[PDB]
Amino acid sequence: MLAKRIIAALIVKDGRVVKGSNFENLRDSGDPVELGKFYSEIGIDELSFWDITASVEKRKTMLELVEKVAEQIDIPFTVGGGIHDFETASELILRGADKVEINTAAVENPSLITQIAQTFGSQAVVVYIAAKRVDGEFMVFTYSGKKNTGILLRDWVVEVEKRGAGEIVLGSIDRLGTKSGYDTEMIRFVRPLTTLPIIAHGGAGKMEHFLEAFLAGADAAKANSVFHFREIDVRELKEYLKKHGVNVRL
Repeated sequence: MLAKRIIAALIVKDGRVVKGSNFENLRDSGDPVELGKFYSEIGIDELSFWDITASVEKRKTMLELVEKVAEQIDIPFTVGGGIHDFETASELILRGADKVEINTAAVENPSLITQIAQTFGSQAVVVYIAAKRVDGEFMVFTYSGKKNTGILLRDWVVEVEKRGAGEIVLGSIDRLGTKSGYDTEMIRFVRPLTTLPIIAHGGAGKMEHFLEAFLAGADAAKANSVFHFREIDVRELKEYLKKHGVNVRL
């Protein structure tokens, strides 16, 4: 096992952190660049930016975001979504992003994974897999949970690795937003199907959820509002995890 990673996820729109931040020490607590800079200073391992701008502004806003973030931070960052083709992924990586996160366009064109990997390496290619239980099967969902693709999680995972992806963000639509814990059953289901790093996403509410997700086989854990609304202190979380046997970077 490589050291576990703790990832702060920021939802951004029109250059702003959606829903903001409770950090009163910051000049603009809704500024994604200063928010991410703060995170890198207090021990977050990577950032993840997820843009929900509506084009015509999207493309320019996302490039501008990555340009500004890369000015200010030293730690790895990922950008997504609405990433639909190689040209879009490529400009974002070139402008400063370490990795891109793709979901819907990867499901609809799995060779998109391979096109990007062929130029930027597998490590630059994160596949976000959103899944949910449907009649007792884990099914893959696209379009921000709007579409049941009818594809089994089991099959998609294996395919994603085969096409050349470097990491899988495993999102549980069953736990997303709930603060009730990571979907450790989903993680344990995926763990033996792939040699790729698995990032848990969806469900974080307290520090113990992270320990549970790492026991399940996650390589990393991503969270949003528990960090921004300061329900979990990043330093406390890492101390907590190290205390209980987790190999985290301190």
